[PDB]
Amino acid sequence: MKTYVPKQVEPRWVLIDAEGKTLGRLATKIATLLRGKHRPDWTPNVAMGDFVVVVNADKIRVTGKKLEQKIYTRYSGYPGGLKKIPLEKMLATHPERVLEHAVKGMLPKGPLGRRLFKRLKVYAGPDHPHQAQRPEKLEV
Amino acid sequence: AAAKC
Amino acid sequence: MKVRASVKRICDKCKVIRRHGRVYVICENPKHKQRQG
Amino acid sequence: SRIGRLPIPVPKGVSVEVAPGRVKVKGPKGELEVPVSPEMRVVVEEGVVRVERPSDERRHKSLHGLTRTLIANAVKGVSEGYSKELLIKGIGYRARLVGRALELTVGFSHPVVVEPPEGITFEVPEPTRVRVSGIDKQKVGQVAANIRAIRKPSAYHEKGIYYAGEPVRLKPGK
Amino acid sequence: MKGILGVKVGMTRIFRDDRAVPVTVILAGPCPVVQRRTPEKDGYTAVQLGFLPQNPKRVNRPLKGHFAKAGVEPVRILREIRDFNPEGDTVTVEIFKPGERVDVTGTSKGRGFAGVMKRWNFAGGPDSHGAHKIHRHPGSIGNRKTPGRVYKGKKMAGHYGAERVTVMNLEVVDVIPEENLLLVKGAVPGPNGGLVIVRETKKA
RNA sequence: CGCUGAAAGCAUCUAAGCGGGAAGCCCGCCCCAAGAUGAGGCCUCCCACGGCAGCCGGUAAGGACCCGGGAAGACCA
RNA sequence: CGAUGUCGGCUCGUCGCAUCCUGGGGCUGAAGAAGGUCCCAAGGGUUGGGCUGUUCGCCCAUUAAAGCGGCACGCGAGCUG
Ligand SMILES: [Mg+2]
Ligand SMILES: [Mg+2]
Ligand SMILES: [Mg+2]
Ligand SMILES: [Mg+2]
Ligand SMILES: [Mg+2]
Ligand SMILES: [Mg+2]
Ligand SMILES: [Mg+2]
Ligand SMILES: [Mg+2]
Ligand SMILES: [Mg+2]
Ligand SMILES: [Mg+2]
Ligand SMILES: [Mg+2]
Ligand SMILES: [Mg+2]
Ligand SMILES: [Mg+2]
Ligand SMILES: [Mg+2]
Ligand SMILES: [Mg+2]
Ligand SMILES: [Mg+2]
Ligand SMILES: [Mg+2]
Ligand SMILES: [Mg+2]
Ligand SMILES: [Mg+2]
Ligand SMILES: [Mg+2]
Ligand SMILES: [Mg+2]
Ligand SMILES: [Mg+2]
Ligand SMILES: [Mg+2]
Ligand SMILES: [Mg+2]
Ligand SMILES: [Mg+2]
Ligand SMILES: [Mg+2]
Ligand SMILES: [Mg+2]
Ligand SMILES: [Mg+2]
Ligand SMILES: [Mg+2]
Ligand SMILES: [Mg+2]
Ligand SMILES: [Mg+2]
Ligand SMILES: [Mg+2]
Ligand SMILES: [Mg+2]
Ligand SMILES: [Mg+2]
Ligand SMILES: [Mg+2]
Ligand SMILES: [Mg+2]
Ligand SMILES: [Mg+2]
Ligand SMILES: [Mg+2]
Ligand SMILES: [Mg+2]
Ligand SMILES: [Mg+2]
Ligand SMILES: [Mg+2]
Ligand SMILES: [Mg+2]
Ligand SMILES: [Mg+2]
Ligand SMILES: [Mg+2]
Ligand SMILES: [Mg+2]
Ligand SMILES: [Mg+2]
Ligand SMILES: [Mg+2]
Ligand SMILES: [Mg+2]
Ligand SMILES: [Mg+2]
Ligand SMILES: [Mg+2]
Ligand SMILES: [Mg+2]
Ligand SMILES: [Mg+2]
Ligand SMILES: [Mg+2]
Ligand SMILES: [Mg+2]
Ligand SMILES: [Mg+2]
Ligand SMILES: [Mg+2]
Ligand SMILES: [Mg+2]
Ligand SMILES: [Mg+2]
Ligand SMILES: [Mg+2]
Ligand SMILES: [Mg+2]
Ligand SMILES: [Mg+2]
Ligand SMILES: [Mg+2]
Ligand SMILES: [Mg+2]
Ligand SMILES: [Mg+2]
Ligand SMILES: [Mg+2]
Ligand SMILES: [Mg+2]
Ligand SMILES: [Mg+2]
Ligand SMILES: [Mg+2]
Ligand SMILES: [Mg+2]
Ligand SMILES: [Mg+2]
Ligand SMILES: [Mg+2]
Ligand SMILES: [Mg+2]
Ligand SMILES: [Mg+2]
Ligand SMILES: [Mg+2]
Ligand SMILES: [Mg+2]
Ligand SMILES: [Mg+2]
Ligand SMILES: [Mg+2]
Ligand SMILES: [Mg+2]
Ligand SMILES: [Mg+2]
Ligand SMILES: [Mg+2]
Ligand SMILES: [Mg+2]
Ligand SMILES: [Mg+2]
Ligand SMILES: [Zn+2]
Repeated sequence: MKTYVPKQVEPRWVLIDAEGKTLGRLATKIATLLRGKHRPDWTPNVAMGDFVVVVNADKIRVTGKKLEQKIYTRYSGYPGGLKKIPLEKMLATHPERVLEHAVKGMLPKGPLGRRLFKRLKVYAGPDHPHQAQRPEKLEV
Repeated sequence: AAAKC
Repeated sequence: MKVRASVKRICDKCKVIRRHGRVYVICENPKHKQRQG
Repeated sequence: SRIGRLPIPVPKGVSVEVAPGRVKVKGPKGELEVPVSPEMRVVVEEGVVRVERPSDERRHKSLHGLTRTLIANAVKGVSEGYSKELLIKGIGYRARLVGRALELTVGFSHPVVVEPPEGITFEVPEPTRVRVSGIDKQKVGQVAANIRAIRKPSAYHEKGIYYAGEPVRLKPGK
Repeated sequence: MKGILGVKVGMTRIFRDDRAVPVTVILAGPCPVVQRRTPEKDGYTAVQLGFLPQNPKRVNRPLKGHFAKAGVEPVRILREIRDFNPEGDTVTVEIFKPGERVDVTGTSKGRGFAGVMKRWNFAGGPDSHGAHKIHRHPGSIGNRKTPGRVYKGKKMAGHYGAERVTVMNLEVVDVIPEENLLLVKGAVPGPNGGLVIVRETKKA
């Protein structure tokens, strides 16, 4: 007998409120859902995880002195092109990148892992435009 | 061609 | 401001305080101001 | 050996109103809100406010004495109010009101005009005496500090803006 | 923030208070408002200006429809002036008064493939003392095994000019409104007959 | 460098909170830039063609080819 | 060692900061002016000549200043020799 492999199913859409949640501990759960390892038919070479919608990403929470000391970094290829942006400056300018960056570093590297990142849709504020897909509110 | 002497 | 690795009281009116993660000596004598560093 | 547990006299008729992390102090001169740790407890008694801490850990002992004074300063602010006096010293140095503003002639090429923020009132009795009056003890001390910095006391001559009661400490220049 | 489209006419100089004033003449007027960008519809504020009337025989149907929605004769050039909401439906040189300071944007003259000396003011090589076929060469472009490569943005030979250049804070010497003429003190990018854009200065 | 202020009846720029403060930092200025595959937005134009998410033609709005050239340019653009 | 071209110069830079200058400070045996000393700060700037192959150094005339270092003592499929 060979191991079961699943046909293609229509994937579940899901919603998570980030407000007051801890950054890394929410990301860890989003990654799992995006990989779809919460499903018993999980298969490592196909995008069959869930689509994850996050509202209130601006209201993510962090411990310690990380608002002023966690430095996101960008290198441009040029002499001196190392850019440092502290967490609060990011939260104040592009607050959704905080949780996107956190989730992306926990996803597999490679083509599939990039596809799975695209199934993540993160919004500052209480609202999201995916009402067409009617995502299911999850608690985590 | 110069030398490594 | 004296900046050194060994900061101590220099006179009896010196005060060792810890502000903002650093050890300072403060004093009515401004020569005695010390920061640890 | 304590400040937190010392109760606060409330004059007639000041009202102290308690709320989550805030106390409101209304009195004859105005209102003040005093943000206070939810780890503390502010207790309204007869003509008296008390503060209690819920442990003997260093943070709770520190917020305790802190919260009590903050409220006591506000109770005093809305009744007696707060003031601080500045003495100008220097041969050509003086100050005058221009409407609500404070104008300092303190030896620069130009005069300095300090304008009063809300709750701050400048009183210039004599050309060498300025008073900063308001209910907020912190704000009054901050504005006063600003004014003094405009021309600090000289290290060598009795010249500049001084606090009242501020000693004159000079050193020899020869 | 006001602006207008124009054409570089040429240089001359005038006399003003017993001084020669180098000027560049610009023909700026008149520019019909063809579309206004609004926060509601476009997310920002700007006025799409027209400039120079065009032979309607050369204006295809997508563009003809665009002019029609404005009731405006077909125009050669469409450029937006950003953050500008003129009152009327036409912009003329009158928006500038003598004494004001303007920013002028044009397309510089194109040097084509340009050497490191013309393009980047490099020193080149010596012309005698044994210099061997390197008189206009750039010299070293790197280090050795560390980093073992050449930086991005490295100054090298390549195309030069025919690029957008803005020269800033130019004095409006005169405005001759009957000819749609603006006179600006100093130099302005590009060749005679080039398209230019005249904005109120951002210098203060 | 301060204000207010405990712990620690005093004191303390600090532990709660608030000010001031560099040619440096972020923005601002100038240029590039949606292959930003996360490929964005606006204005306008054409339009359901014919034959067994595919094919086959003939078309639309448009475009290219070719030509006359150009302070654009190595060719290309 | 079936080869990793070795000094200085030239050219082109780029980085570090233990900072030469310029900006901000504290202390001074800081009157003012000018200095000393330490702290912060790498954004930009950091001259032209005489001698010697020189690196280095000395000298001339200036300068806000005439910094010190890493990059195979940066760079000879870039030049010189
Ligand atoms: Mg099976
Ligand atoms: Mg969580
Ligand atoms: Mg999978
Ligand atoms: Mg999957
Ligand atoms: Mg934090
Ligand atoms: Mg692996
Ligand atoms: Mg000692
Ligand atoms: Mg003391
Ligand atoms: Mg032009
Ligand atoms: Mg243009
Ligand atoms: Mg051109
Ligand atoms: Mg030219
Ligand atoms: Mg050319
Ligand atoms: Mg050249
Ligand atoms: Mg040249
Ligand atoms: Mg050039
Ligand atoms: Mg040369
Ligand atoms: Mg030459
Ligand atoms: Mg020659
Ligand atoms: Mg030779
Ligand atoms: Mg050669
Ligand atoms: Mg030759
Ligand atoms: Mg070369
Ligand atoms: Mg090599
Ligand atoms: Mg080499
Ligand atoms: Mg490398
Ligand atoms: Mg070109
Ligand atoms: Mg340019
Ligand atoms: Mg000028
Ligand atoms: Mg005139
Ligand atoms: Mg005319
Ligand atoms: Mg006290
Ligand atoms: Mg104090
Ligand atoms: Mg604090
Ligand atoms: Mg501050
Ligand atoms: Mg101050
Ligand atoms: Mg552009
Ligand atoms: Mg696109
Ligand atoms: Mg674009
Ligand atoms: Mg894709
Ligand atoms: Mg897509
Ligand atoms: Mg991307
Ligand atoms: Mg898309
Ligand atoms: Mg598009
Ligand atoms: Mg958009
Ligand atoms: Mg084409
Ligand atoms: Mg040609
Ligand atoms: Mg061509
Ligand atoms: Mg050809
Ligand atoms: Mg050709
Ligand atoms: Mg061709
Ligand atoms: Mg060998
Ligand atoms: Mg061999
Ligand atoms: Mg070999
Ligand atoms: Mg060999
Ligand atoms: Mg170097
Ligand atoms: Mg340092
Ligand atoms: Mg300095
Ligand atoms: Mg200084
Ligand atoms: Mg002095
Ligand atoms: Mg002296
Ligand atoms: Mg000093
Ligand atoms: Mg110091
Ligand atoms: Mg620097
Ligand atoms: Mg020299
Ligand atoms: Mg000679
Ligand atoms: Mg020589
Ligand atoms: Mg020498
Ligand atoms: Mg020697
Ligand atoms: Mg000197
Ligand atoms: Mg100097
Ligand atoms: Mg070498
Ligand atoms: Mg060297
Ligand atoms: Mg070499
Ligand atoms: Mg050679
Ligand atoms: Mg050599
Ligand atoms: Mg080599
Ligand atoms: Mg070689
Ligand atoms: Mg080479
Ligand atoms: Mg080689
Ligand atoms: Mg020889
Ligand atoms: Mg020889
Ligand atoms: Zn002392």
